[PDB]
Amino acid sequence: FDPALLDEATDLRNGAKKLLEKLKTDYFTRSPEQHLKSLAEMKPVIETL
Amino acid sequence: LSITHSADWLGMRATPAGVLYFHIHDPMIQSNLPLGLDEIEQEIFKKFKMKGLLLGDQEVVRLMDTTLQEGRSNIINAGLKKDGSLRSDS
Repeated sequence: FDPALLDEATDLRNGAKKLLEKLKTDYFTRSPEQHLKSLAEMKPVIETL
Repeated sequence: LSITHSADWLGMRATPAGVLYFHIHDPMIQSNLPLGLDEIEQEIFKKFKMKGLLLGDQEVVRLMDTTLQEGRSNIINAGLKKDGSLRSDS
């Protein structure tokens, strides 16, 4: 094999991992219903602002 | 001053345990995960972990955090591993 290439492919795979984890923490740590509930909850404060 | 006068001031000679800072504030928790009330309270609590300097002893850390059995502490910036020794990041 090739230690450089060997250790490089793993970097790419871990890149895919980080991308996915970022996507997850961004949008999918709460249900869409929870997200919408939070959003709706903030409405009176915006109206005051 | 506290150590040098320790014997005279209150009775017996003492040994430097550590110097600790306590951050006085009302912290806001920034969580991406949904937290129950107990978990929130715990995070708020964690925000008050004291920075500073300690004396590396099982006895010293355990005295400062009697809850700590294994792992990291939420009061003092030190920890105990499974082996029991003070962990390096302390």
